[PDB]
Amino acid sequence: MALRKKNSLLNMANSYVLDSPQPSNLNYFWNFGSLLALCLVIQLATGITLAMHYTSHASLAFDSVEHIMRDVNFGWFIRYAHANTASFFFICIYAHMGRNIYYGSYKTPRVLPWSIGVIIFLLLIITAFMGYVLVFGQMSLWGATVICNLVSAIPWLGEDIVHFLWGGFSVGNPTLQRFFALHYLMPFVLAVFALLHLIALHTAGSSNPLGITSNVDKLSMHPYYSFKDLITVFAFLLMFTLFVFFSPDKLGHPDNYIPANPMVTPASIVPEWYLLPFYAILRAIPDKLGGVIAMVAAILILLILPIVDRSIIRGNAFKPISKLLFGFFICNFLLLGVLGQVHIEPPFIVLGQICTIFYFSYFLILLPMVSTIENIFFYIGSL
Amino acid sequence: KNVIIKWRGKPIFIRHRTSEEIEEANEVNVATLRDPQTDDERVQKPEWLVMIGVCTHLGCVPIGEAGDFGGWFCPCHGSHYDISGRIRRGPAPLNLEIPEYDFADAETLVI
Amino acid sequence: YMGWWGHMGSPPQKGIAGYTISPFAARPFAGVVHAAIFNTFRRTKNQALFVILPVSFFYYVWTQASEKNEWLYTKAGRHELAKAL
Amino acid sequence: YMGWWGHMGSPPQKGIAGYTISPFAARPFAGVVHAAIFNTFRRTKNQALFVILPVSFFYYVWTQASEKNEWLYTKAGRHELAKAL
Amino acid sequence: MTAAEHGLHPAEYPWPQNGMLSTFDHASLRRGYQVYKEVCAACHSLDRIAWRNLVGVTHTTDEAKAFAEELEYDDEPDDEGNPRKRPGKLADYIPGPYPNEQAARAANQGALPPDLSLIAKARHGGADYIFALLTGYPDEPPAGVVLAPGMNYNPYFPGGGIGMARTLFDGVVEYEDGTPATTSQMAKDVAAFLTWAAEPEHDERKKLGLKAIIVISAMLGLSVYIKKFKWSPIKNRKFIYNPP
Amino acid sequence: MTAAEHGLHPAEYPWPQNGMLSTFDHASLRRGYQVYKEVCAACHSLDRIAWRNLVGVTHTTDEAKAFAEELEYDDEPDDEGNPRKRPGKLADYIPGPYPNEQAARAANQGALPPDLSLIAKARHGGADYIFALLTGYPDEPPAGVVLAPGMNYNPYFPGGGIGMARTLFDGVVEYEDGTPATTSQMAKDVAAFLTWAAEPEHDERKKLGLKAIIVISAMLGLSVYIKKFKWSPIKNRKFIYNPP
Amino acid sequence: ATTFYNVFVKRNSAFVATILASAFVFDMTFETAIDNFWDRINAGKQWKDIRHKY
Amino acid sequence: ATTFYNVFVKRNSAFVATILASAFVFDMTFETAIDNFWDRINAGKQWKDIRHKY
Ligand code: HEC
Ligand code: HEC
Ligand code: HEM
Ligand code: HEM
Ligand SMILES: CCCCCCCCCCCCO[C@@H]1O[C@H](CO)[C@@H](O[C@H]2O[C@H](CO)[C@@H](O)[C@H](O)[C@H]2O)[C@H](O)[C@H]1O
Ligand code: FES
Repeated sequence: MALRKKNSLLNMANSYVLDSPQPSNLNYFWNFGSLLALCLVIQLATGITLAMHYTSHASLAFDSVEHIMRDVNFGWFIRYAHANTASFFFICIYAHMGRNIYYGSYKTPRVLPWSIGVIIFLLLIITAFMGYVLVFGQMSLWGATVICNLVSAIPWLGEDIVHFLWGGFSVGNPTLQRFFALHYLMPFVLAVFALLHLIALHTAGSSNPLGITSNVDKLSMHPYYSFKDLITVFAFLLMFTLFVFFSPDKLGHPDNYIPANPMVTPASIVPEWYLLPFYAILRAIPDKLGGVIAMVAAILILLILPIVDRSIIRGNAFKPISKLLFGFFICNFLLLGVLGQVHIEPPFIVLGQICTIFYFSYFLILLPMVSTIENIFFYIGSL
Repeated sequence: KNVIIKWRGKPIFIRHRTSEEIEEANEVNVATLRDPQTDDERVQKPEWLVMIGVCTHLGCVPIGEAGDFGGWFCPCHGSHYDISGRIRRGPAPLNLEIPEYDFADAETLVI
Repeated sequence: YMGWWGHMGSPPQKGIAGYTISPFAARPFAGVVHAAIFNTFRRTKNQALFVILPVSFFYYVWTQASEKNEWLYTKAGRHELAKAL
Repeated sequence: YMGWWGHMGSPPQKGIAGYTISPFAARPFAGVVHAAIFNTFRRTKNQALFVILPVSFFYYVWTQASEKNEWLYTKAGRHELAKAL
Repeated sequence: MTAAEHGLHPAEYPWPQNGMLSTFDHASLRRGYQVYKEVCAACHSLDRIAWRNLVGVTHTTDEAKAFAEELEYDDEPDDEGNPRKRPGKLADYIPGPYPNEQAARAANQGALPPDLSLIAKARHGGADYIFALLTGYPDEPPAGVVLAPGMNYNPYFPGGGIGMARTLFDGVVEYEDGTPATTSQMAKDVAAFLTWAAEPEHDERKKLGLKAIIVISAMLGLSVYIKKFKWSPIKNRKFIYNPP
Repeated sequence: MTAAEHGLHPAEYPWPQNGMLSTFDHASLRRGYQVYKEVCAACHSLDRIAWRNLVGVTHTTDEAKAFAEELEYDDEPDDEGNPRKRPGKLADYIPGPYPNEQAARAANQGALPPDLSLIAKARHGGADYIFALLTGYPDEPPAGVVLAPGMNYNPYFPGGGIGMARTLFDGVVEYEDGTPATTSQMAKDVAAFLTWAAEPEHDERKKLGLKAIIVISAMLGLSVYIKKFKWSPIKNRKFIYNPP
Repeated sequence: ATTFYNVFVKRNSAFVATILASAFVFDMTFETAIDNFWDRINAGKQWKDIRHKY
Repeated sequence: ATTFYNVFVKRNSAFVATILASAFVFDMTFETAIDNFWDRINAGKQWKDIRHKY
C-alpha cells in the first residue's frame, strides 16, 4: 500500500485533494470553491501582515493605516490587496451560492453542507463589517453607529445590548479595540466552518451540472481539477492585478479617507457594495424591528430551499421555466443592490418594496409552484 | 445667557431663557418647521434650554445670540436656529439635538 | 451514497468498452478554431433568451425609475414631487 | 494496530467469563479506609527509593554548591574567590 | 436630491498620470508644491508629508534639507527640563498654519480648512474635483442663489456655498521654471501635487502592475495549454456499448 | 554577589491584609494617603490613581471632589484657540510634582524618584520592602562604606547608597484621627497605602477567591464520589477462566 | 422517597429544571452568606465600617 | 533534441534545476527590460529626467 493511503495524516490530505473522486463533467462554475479558498488565504496573509502594523487605539488607528500606506515597504500593496480581496471574496461567494442554487446543490443528500454554508455566509458578512470599522474613517464610524443601533430594535434589552457591544455610550475607542480582536478571530472561525462544510460534503461528493449521479464515472481530483483550478486562479489574479495595481480605490468609498468625526455626518451612509441588497430589503419595511427581521430572514430563508424545491429532478439544466425564474431572481437581487445605494426618494421607495416582495416570493410561492408544475410537465410530456 | 459645556466631545449649549424668550419660542406654528417640534417637546424645564450645540448641517458649532430668529447662527453655511433651537433658515435639516439630561437638584443638572 | 475507488456505488457496469489516447499522442488544440466559433455560437444561441429577457426587463425598470427620479428633482417636477411626498 | 468495537484486534478470546455488578448495587466507597491506609502504604513503600535517591542526591549537590557560593562572597572567602575567578 | 445639493460633477480632464503606463509629470509636481507653499499653506496643512517625501520626487536632498532647516520644531527638554526648539530635519513633517482646530476655525469664519494630504482620495473626482473647484468660481452667482455671509458660490461644491474664496489669480505665484502662472496652470499643478501627496506610491505601483500583468497573462496562456494537454484523454474518450 | 550588592532582605511584617481572608485596614489606607500627600508627593508622582479611586476606599465622594477642585488641569482650547485651565474633576489623575524626567532629576541631584503607583508590585518584598526602606536609614553608615556624593546609606537598597534621604521623622505629619505620627506609624500607613495603590482589586479579589475555593472544593468532593460511583462496575469486575 | 423521585428526578426535564432552580437559589443565598461572613471577619477594617466618621 | 531531452528534462532533479536557473535569469533580465521600457514611455516626466536642473 502507497504511503499516501497508509499514513493517517497523509491519507486525510489524499482523500480531499488528490484521490478524491470527482464527477468528470464539472464546469467552470465549480471553480469558485477553490477561489474562495484562495481569497481566504490571501486575506489571512495580508490580514496578519496588516495586524503587524496596525494600532487598534482610536487615537492612532487611522494614522496607522496611513503609516501602512506611506512608510511600510509594499504597505500600499498589502493594504489594497486586503481591501480589494474582500470584494473579490464576495464576488466569488455570490457566484458559488448562485452555482449551488441553479444546480440544486442544496437538495438531498447535500442539505448539511448547504446549511453550514449559509452560516459561513453570515460569518463572512460580520467579518467584513468589522474589518471596515478598523480604519476609523468616516464610513467606519458611521457604519458602526448605524448598524449597531439596529440591535436597539431587539425588544426590552436591545439598548442595553448595544451599549454592551460598544463598550460605552457611543462608538469610540472600546468599540474599535474589540472589533480589532474579533476581526482577527472571525476568519479563523470562518475557516473552520469552511472545513466543516467540506467534510459534510464528502459523504455525497460534488454534484455535477447534469444533476445525475456521478458514481458511474469519476475522475481523480488531481491532476484534472488541480490543473483546471489553475486557469481560474490566473484569471482571478489578472482581475486582482487590474484592481490592486491600476485602480485600487474603484470599489471603495472616498469618505473612509476622512478621519472619523462624531460631529460631522457624511453625505450618505451606504454600506460596501456587497451588503447593498440586504440594506435595500431593510429599507423596504417601514418598521425598525420588521426591517431587521426581514434583513436577517433574507439570509436565513436560504435554509428552506431544501423544502420548497419540490422538483423530482436536481438542478435547472433541463428545466426551462425554472431557468427563467432563476434569471429573474438573480436580476432582482442585483436591482436590490442598486436600490441600496440610491437616496430614499420617489420612485425608488415603492420599487424597493416590490423588489423585496419578489425576493421573498421566489422562495415562498414561485419556486414551490414552478417546481410542482415542471414535475407534471416532465411526466406528461414524456408519456 | 448661554453656556457651552463639553460633554462627550460634543458642546452643550445651556441657555437660561427669560420669560419673553420662552414666549417668542412658543409662537411659531409647528406646521412651518423643517423639523416640526414645540418647545415643550424640547425642554423638560422652560428656563433651561439644554441642547447638543452641533449644527445639524455638517457639524460646526453655531454662534449663539446671532441669527435671524435670534437664537443660534452657524457661520459655516449660514443656518439659523431658534430660541428653542429649532432650524428656521439655511442648509441644516434638523433641530439641534437634545441630550438626556436630568435635574438632580434644582441648581445642578447632570447630562 | 458515494463510496471510494473500487466500491464507488455504481450499478454493475458491463458491456461498455472505453477507449482513449495518451496526452502526448493527441493534439490538445485539435479543432479549437471550429469549437471557438461554431460550438460557442451554438451554446450561446441556445441560452441567450434566459439572459436577455431578465436583464432587459430589469434594465428597463431601472431606466424608467432613474429617469423619473431625476425629473422629480428638477424645477419642472416640483409639483409632482410635492404629491409624491 | 487498533481497530474499533467489534474488530478491535484482540487475539481470539475464549474461556473467560467476566462478572460485574451495577453502580447502583455497589457501595462505591467500600473498603476505602483500608485502601487509603494500607494500600497507599504498600504502593508508596514500593516506589520510595526511586524518588528518595535522586531527590536526596540532587538536593545535597545544590546545598553544597549554594553554601560554597555564599561563602565565596563573604570577607572570609575573598582569597578563594580570587582564585576561582 | 437636487443637482445643486450634489454639486456639479467635474469634467474628466486628461491628466498625465491617467493611463495604465503613465507616471506623474514630476516638473508639474514641483510647480504644484510651489503653489501649495505660497497659496494653500496659509490655511491648509499637509500633515502626512515629511520633508524626506519630497526628496527624489520634486526636490534634491539639499533643497529639502534647506526647507526643513528654516523651521523650528519642538526638541526634547534641556537638562533643567525647560522646553527647547531645534531646526527641522528631513524626518520632520511639514508643519501646519494653525496650532489647533479652534485657531483654524477662528481664522476662517468658523470653517475648518481640511488637511490636504488625502483630499484627492477623500473626494469623489480626485484631481478633477480639485481642479474644477479651484477654477470654478463664477464672477457672479447664478441669479436667485442666496449665499450665507462668508460663503462664496462654487457649483462644484455640494450645496454651492463654500467657505473658501477664490485664491488663484493670474500671477499669484512666480514659477521658478518660467512657466506662465495662469489660474488654470496653477490649478493643474497644485491638483497634480495633491494627487501625488495622497498616493505617493502611484508611479511604483503602476510599474509593478505592468510586470504583474505580463507575467500573469503568460501564466494564464500556459495554464490553458497545460489544462488542455492533461485533459485531452478525458475529452477524447470514446465508447462502444454492447448490451449484455 | 555580596549581600551589599543585593540589599538586606526585609523582615516579614504582619500586615493586616496578610491572610487569605483579610482586607486592608481602610483607616490605615486613609492615614497613608495623608502621608503620601504631605511627604512623598513633593518628589513622587502617583500617576495611575484618579481622584475617583479614593472614593469609597479612603474618602467620601465629597472629600475627593474637594481635593480635585483645588487643582487646575489643562482644558481644551477656547474659541480663539488659546490655552485654558479648568478645575479638577473626579475623573482626573492625581497630578505629579514635575513636568518631565529632566525637571525631576534636576531637583533630585540627578536621581529620578519613581512613580509610586506600582512600586509595591515592582520591588521584591512589596509593602515589607517599602516599610523596611523608609525606616532603615541608620544614623551613621557602617564604618568603611564610602558613599558617592548625594547618596545616603540604606542597607535595604541594593548597593547601599540611595538618592532619597530619610524623610519620615516623628511628627512630620499630624494625623487627622489623632494617631501618634511616629516614624514607624507613618511608614506602616504609607506602605499600606502604596500597596493598595498597586493592587486596588485586592479586597474584592480575595472575597471572590473565598467563594471560588468553597464551590470548587465542593465540586471536587462530589466529582470524586461520582467518579467512584461510575467506575465501580469496572473496579469490581471478576473473571473466571476455563482454558479451552 | 418514591414520591420525591417520581416528581423531581424521574423525568430529566424535571431534574434539569430542579437543578437550575436550585442553582438560582444557591447563587443568591451563597452571595448573601459570604457577604455577611466577610464583613464579620474583617470588622472595623472596611470602608463601610469607618464611613460614618465622614 | 534527444540530447536536450536527456540532459535537461529526463531527470527531474535536472529539470527543476533548469527551471530555477531560468527563473533566476528571467527575473534579472525582465527587471532590466521593464525598467528601460518604463523610462522610455515616461520620458521627460520622471525625477531622473529633471534632476539635472538641480
Ligand atoms: C485663506 C483661506 C484659504 C486658502 C488660501 C485656501 N483655502 Fe482651501 N479651504 C478653505 C476653507 C475655509 C475651506 C473649507 C470650506 C468649507 O468647508 O466651506 C477650504 C476647502 C478646500 C477643499 C475641500 C472642499 C471640500 O470638498 O470640502 C480643497 C480641496 C481646498 N480647500 C484646496 C485648496 C487649494 C488647492 C488651495 C490653494 C492652492 C486652497 N485650498 C487655498 C480655506 C482656504
Ligand atoms: C525630596 C525627595 C524625596 C521624598 C520626600 C521622598 N522620596 Fe522616595 N525617592 C526619591 C529619590 C530621588 C529616589 C530614587 C533614589 C535612587 O534611585 O537612588 C526615591 C526612591 C523611592 C523608592 C524606590 C527605591 C527603589 O527601590 O528604587 C520608594 C519605594 C520611595 N522612594 C518611596 C517614598 C515614600 C513612601 C516617601 C515618603 C513617604 C518618599 N519616597 C519620599 C526622593 C524622595
Ligand atoms: C475573511 C477574511 C477577511 C475579510 C473578508 C476581511 C475584510 C476586511 C475589510 C473589508 C477591511 C477594511 C479594509 C479597508 O478598507 O481598509 C479589513 C481591514 C483589516 N483587516 Fe481584515 N479581513 C479578513 C481577514 C483578516 C485577518 C485574518 C486579519 C488578521 C488580523 C485582518 C486584519 C485586518 C486589519 C488590521 C485591517 C485594518 C487595516 C486596514 O483597514 O487595512 N483581516 N479587513
Ligand atoms: C469560505 C467560504 C467557502 C469556501 C472556501 C467554500 C469552498 C467550497 C469548496 C472548495 C467546495 C467544493 C468545490 C466546489 O463545488 O466548488 C464547496 C462546495 C460547496 N459549498 Fe462551499 N465554500 C464556501 C462558502 C460556501 C457557502 C457560503 C455555501 C452556501 C451558502 C457553500 C455551499 C457549498 C455547497 C452546497 C457545496 C457543494 C456543491 C456541489 O459540489 O454540488 N459554500 N465549497
Ligand atoms: C482540504 C484541505 C486538505 C486537508 C484535508 C482536509 C482535512 C479534512 C480531513 C479530516 C476529515 C477526515 O476525512 C475522512 O477521512 C477518511 C480518510 O482520510 C476518508 O475515507 C475515504 O478515503 C479512504 C482512503 O483514501 C478510504 O478508506 C475510505 O473508504 C473513504 O471513505 C473520508 O472520506 C474522510 O471524510
Ligand atoms: S455646518 Fe452648520 S450651517 Fe453648514
